Amino acid sequence: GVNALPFEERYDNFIGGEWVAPVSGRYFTNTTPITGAEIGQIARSEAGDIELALDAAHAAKEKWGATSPAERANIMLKIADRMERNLELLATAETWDNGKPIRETMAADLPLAIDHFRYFAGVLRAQEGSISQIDDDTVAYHFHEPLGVVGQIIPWNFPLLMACWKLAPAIAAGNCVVLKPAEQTPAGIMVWANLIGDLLPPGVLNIVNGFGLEAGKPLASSNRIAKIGGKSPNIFFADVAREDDDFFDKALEGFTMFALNQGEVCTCPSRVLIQESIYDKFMERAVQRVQAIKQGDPRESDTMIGAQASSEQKEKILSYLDIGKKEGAEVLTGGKAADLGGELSGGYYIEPTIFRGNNKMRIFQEEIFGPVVSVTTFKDQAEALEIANDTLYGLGAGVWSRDANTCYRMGRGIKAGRVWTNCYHAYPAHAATHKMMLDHYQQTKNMLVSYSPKK
Amino acid sequence: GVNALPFEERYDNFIGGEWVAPVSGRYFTNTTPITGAEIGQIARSEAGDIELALDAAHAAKEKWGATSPAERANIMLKIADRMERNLELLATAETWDNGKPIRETMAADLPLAIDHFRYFAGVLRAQEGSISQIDDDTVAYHFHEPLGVVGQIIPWNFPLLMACWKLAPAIAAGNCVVLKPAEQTPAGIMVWANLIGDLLPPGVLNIVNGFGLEAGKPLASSNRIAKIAFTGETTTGRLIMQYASENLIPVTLELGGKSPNIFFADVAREDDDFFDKALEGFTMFALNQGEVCTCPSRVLIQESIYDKFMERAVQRVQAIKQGDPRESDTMIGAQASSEQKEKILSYLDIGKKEGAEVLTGGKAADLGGELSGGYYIEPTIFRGNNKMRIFQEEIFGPVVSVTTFKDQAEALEIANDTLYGLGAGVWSRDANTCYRMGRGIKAGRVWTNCYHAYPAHAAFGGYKQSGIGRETHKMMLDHYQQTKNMLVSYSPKKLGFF
Amino acid sequence: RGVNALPFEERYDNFIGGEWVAPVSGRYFTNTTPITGAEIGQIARSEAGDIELALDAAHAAKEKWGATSPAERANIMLKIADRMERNLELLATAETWDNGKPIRETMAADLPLAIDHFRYFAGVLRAQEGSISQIDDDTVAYHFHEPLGVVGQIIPWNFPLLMACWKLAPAIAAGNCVVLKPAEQTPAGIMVWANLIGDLLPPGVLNIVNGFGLEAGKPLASSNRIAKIAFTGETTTGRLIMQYASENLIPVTLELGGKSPNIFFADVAREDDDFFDKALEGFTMFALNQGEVCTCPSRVLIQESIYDKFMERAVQRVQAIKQGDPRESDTMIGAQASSEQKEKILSYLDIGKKEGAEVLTGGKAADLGGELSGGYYIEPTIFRGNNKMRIFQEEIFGPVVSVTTFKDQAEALEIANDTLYGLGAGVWSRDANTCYRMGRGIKAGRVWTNCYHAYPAHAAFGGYKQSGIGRETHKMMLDHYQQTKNMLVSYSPKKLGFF
Amino acid sequence: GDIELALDAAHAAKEKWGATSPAERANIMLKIADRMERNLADLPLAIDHFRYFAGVLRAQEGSISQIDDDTVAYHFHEPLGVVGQPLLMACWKLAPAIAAGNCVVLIMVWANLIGDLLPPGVLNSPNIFFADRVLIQVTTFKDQAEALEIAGAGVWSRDANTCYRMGRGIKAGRVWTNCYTHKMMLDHYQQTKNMLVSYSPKK
Ligand SMILES: [K+]
Ligand SMILES: [K+]
Repeated sequence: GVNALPFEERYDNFIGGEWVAPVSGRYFTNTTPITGAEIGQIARSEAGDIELALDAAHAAKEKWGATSPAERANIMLKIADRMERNLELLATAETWDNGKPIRETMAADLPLAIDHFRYFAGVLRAQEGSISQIDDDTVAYHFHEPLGVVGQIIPWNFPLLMACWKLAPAIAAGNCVVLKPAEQTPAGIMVWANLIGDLLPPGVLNIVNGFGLEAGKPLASSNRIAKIGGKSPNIFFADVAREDDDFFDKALEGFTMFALNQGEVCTCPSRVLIQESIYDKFMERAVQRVQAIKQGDPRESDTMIGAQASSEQKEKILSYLDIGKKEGAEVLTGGKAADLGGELSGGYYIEPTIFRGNNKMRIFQEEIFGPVVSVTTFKDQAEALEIANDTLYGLGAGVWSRDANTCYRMGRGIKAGRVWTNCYHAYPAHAATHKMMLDHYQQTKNMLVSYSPKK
Repeated sequence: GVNALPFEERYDNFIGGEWVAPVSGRYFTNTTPITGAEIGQIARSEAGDIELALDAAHAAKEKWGATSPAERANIMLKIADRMERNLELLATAETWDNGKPIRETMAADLPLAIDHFRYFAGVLRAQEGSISQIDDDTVAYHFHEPLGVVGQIIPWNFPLLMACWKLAPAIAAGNCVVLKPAEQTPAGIMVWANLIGDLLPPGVLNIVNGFGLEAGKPLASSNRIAKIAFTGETTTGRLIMQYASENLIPVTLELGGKSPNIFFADVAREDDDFFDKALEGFTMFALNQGEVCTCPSRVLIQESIYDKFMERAVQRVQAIKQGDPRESDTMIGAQASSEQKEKILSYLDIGKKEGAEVLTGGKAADLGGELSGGYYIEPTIFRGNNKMRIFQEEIFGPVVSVTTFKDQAEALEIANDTLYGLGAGVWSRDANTCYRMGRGIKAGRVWTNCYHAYPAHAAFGGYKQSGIGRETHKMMLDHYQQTKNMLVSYSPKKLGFF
Repeated sequence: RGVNALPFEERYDNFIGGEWVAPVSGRYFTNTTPITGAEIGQIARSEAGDIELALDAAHAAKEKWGATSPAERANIMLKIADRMERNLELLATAETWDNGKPIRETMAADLPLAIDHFRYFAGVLRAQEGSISQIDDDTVAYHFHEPLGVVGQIIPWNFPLLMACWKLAPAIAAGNCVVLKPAEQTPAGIMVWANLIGDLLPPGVLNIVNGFGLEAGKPLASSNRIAKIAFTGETTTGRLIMQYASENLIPVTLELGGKSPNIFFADVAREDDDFFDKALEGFTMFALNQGEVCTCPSRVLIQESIYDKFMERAVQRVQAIKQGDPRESDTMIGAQASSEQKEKILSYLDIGKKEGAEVLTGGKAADLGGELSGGYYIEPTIFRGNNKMRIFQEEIFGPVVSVTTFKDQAEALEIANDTLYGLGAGVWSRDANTCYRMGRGIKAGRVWTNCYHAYPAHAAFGGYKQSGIGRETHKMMLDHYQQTKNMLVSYSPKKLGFF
Repeated sequence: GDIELALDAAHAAKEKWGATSPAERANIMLKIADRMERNLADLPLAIDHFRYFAGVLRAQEGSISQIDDDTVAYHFHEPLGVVGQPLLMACWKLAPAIAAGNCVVLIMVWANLIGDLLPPGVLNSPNIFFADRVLIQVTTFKDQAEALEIAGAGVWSRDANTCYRMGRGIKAGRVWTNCYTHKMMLDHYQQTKNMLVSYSPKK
């Protein structure tokens, strides 16, 4: 179950379908953020193991992009189906490795990963090139070709959801991938590879591992492979507070979205704009809700918030929290670390903190990667747009309102890229993740053909 | 000169780039419905000129379909430029022959027609076949080809819009057209063909006039046409489908509709410009005398705002100005034919005696002077429940019926209670109500906080006993085309079994 | 369990609403295997009342299943395809037994194509997105894809399960509940497939009602409770169905049989290399499915001055076709789907003989000895005439191919196009310009170049002159089972100005 | 300074130009093409790309991805803003950007007539020959694979299985067969606004 260490020991690299040990023998320890207890040994590749990975990729490159789109899609579907029935194992691996809740892994990370695999198996079937009939004699054909080899550097935020988000398009398009998982949370990708890797031709899924300055730098700077987070407003208008029936409950539940996956999300809703005419009641219920979050051991059944990522995560979060506390950031809840006791002392927990202030303060124009939300207020829709667009960012935004004109005008006026409306943190496939990712890992072949013996 | 006559007294049959007198020698008189007078003689044709049109079309189809799509778009752009330079002549012709306000032809009709000829000349430039890689050895290439020769039966109520709603898709797609204008309004298409006759190559556009049993059936039952497009009455549509079910011919239709217009009490929340817009959108039944396929003639108003909405909407209806449609200012115009008055007056009688209390209007609109022989009915508002014939039969009159509901579920119930599925309008400020009403209404098109907008890029259609297809969109370019699927194999090695 | 053991059982009732319900009356007709004409079970005879039960269940599931998210329905379709792929042998044996098709042909092409078709349409469902149009700053039009509701389909018997899947995948991908009428020649294969997978779909999403094409085909087509009727079959029944479904305003989608040319240019035999073997393969492909293919290449057009070599080698390789028990893996051609069809091809052979066309091979029935005597086996027949004889202008659906010659490309186009059908065609040549010119010229919905009988999902397929309406096996089958909902939304509270 | 005031004008116009309907910008482009015809293989393609990109702008839709019964993702096609670039190239660039709703910053004589139509501030390889770099079967080669490993491109032949193989096997982006601009330009000067809207009141 979740309480048994999923990890095996001594994970080495995975190049060409076989577990290849480091060229220069080295193994850095796997420190689980949940407790800070060493849980495995991970290969430390420097510059040669990445070249073995590139060798396996360039050796399986020609036969994989030659595969049919239907056979490639069927391989992806088998990958997804074997990922499904092993849901608990991969979820437990990601929880142990990253400290995310076990509730948040069998509900939002794995099912999203499997659905991404199935989805990009489905977009490759429907994919088409294009014919342009220039005239009666000349025709232009546009085919989609794979890029070749692509190297992916997985972050530590979702080490399995984001890894699959970056793999599935690249494997659907027919490319061989060289992966370097981030050393903060390695070896959940090792577990996933040990689960699936034989389903792909040897050299399609290569996963080196090590340090960002050690392993990634030769990879990210390579003349072989063709290709290689801000403050998100959560505006609440006075509309949401007409009645206390079901949309205001949803509004509050969507306010407490900094505390899902410990705010390391790049689109963290860490800036909440509440209408002045509703601020008092909304913050009443919001403070009753944030303090109702159950912090504890991430891997039990129901811990809503777990360990962050590392020691550096805690130092950054604590530094930004203190800097906020200085300039006047009235704390409604939280505001420090959390020593939960038991085995949970070497961990890296931060408790959910509701800040309070104005967009001048540096907690609003600087991102924490932690469960720290910076509430503020605004007067009207125009001021809401003036404030919500005050940032050097825009990776996302969230608008809550019961008015059609308000929602559309906010969504179209906000300079974000993904505006949520009366929801937040829903990351479904086919919504831009979108079927246009397959074109990221594809080049185009243009053949212009003239069917006329004379000119 | 809008008040000056725009029609020659001898409109023959346009066939093969030239003016051809009918073989039967007969003719029929054209009546302007503004006054009831006579405005010219237009050729009466039968199954003999239908075949002349088909012969010209088939003699031009091979040369037309082989022209580049960039050559069939420059010609369309030149057609639109000519139609825009002469917007008043066409507006005046559509006014004299159809008897609708000159403002509605210089504002809606002609700009919409020019916009369609530009739009479908745009959609044609960006069109592209698909190439579906199957493996390294097999590739399927899909090409778009013209259907050949298409036959079109346009209706009267939009003489130059429904004619350009369907020529532009058909001429963009490389087909040659045999167009049959409705006998009730056969002159506007004639002036239009006069002014842009020489832009198209001979035989591509062939226009023949006549009645619906002598020049309509021969065109809509021929084996020389690839597709028959019809727009109008449902029974005539069944006639067309039966006639074209012998050569297995596509029969794209558009058959009326009884469109509701719902108000959810979110409009009466500030008495602001939005309430003003809702009031204006209520009276939209009077647009084109209510002889539009998407007529709001059913109105659903939330039970809490019925009193206020009526006490202002009756005022705005009583402010609708009627008169001679040919100067600058008439809002509600004249009916197309005398039989149109006859049907509408019979329907008004049925509504009066059924139990639909008359909020306003309810009789003819004798305007005196040189308008007594005209065809004018006063804009009318009744009030009943949905189980009454005025709610459940189309009128094409300046008539609307009003009933109320309790809540959104009842709104969907009543809005779907009819047998037609063409259109509907929704008026609310709440997003969830607007979406659930737009998606729950079993109609091909739903207007939310607007109505009677016909942009060239929004697919117009209905899915009930109201037709098959989608106008005003790039999907309609494919309705006049067919797919050639060339599945090439490149491996020169046998599969291994006979 | 085995290919040579019976794969059916007796009393296949109607599969209505995730159930097995008997007809309104105990009317039960009898299925009969073409391989050895004999009973292989007793099939329910469906009157109009069973169509009414099927439509009721389809409407209930239309209410519910309609709003099932595209990702859930695609998951159900993927699970259906996986279940079929893990039972490919059982389904293929059922198809061989009920249709007389060789087990070779089923296990090789027919069941893999059905599984690939379900996977393909689950995919194109996941990848399907509607449309938006920014009319101006204040008005947007939203084009939603919606289910049609309940659709009805009448499947032929030449490809019972393959056409059942070809029609079912887009229909249930699009959220449409289906009432499905199997051809009474081959009723019991769809039953086996249904009892296989009749637990992955919600009750009512798939309803299959088996009966005679006049007792049950008409009540299904003559119903206002279906948003569409789909048909594949003979042009007489196609015109009938067009009549019944035009009296109700419901759109129709036909796919009628065509007399498909198969042109062989004098370049196929230049170097008599493996490409020439492929061309002879393609010529012999007239006997695939025992000629019962709506796109059968039963009209071969060989260039005049290559005729000698091609016909000597091709008659050799057609005599080499091994006729035997279709349940043997070595058998290359099976039985005819019914005795009436065997009589039809025999009559057309006699017409061709009486019309002055020589017979190069075959020409009669065949008694394959043993229990196969009762079966309906026509010997692969080659005729030889010109384009004007009846057998060149009329459709046979038998292992019968008629051969003529052309002089140049223009005569090739004239002979290829001189017909009343445009369903399919085939063009064998090595010249690059010839293949494209001949594929563009030929009035055929599908044109195979340098191959033939390739039906890969995601390639469009339809009748081009008079042999049907619409396209199949492509992602735009989804649009044939969906309607567009336009929602024009104005975000400006400013009045229009007029009125 | 001069470029700075060009940028300031471009932003001031960008406030309003992006509000213009696709129909109206396409119509302005058609008027530009007409006016260029009046004052007319370089100008033909310039006019032709103005018409073509007006057409693609009229055709462009945007997606309405349906995630659930109660959740829809809308993919609008917002303009970027201000962008910066003989006359044929000038047009290949301006025609798409102006189509997308962008106030460009930059021919002179052409700019004199085109400028007034726009609102102010908006405008401111081997050559293989297969026997039936010049790779004649100038240099030479032996067989198909020979000229494949030697080697957008260009391929004269007639075998219909070497034209395809040699068109697909070349590591380039454009192969011309028996001889010797795209909607994807309009999506390069144009950004996507994804609006995920949830229509469920419950949670
Ligand atoms: K008239
Ligand atoms: K049978």
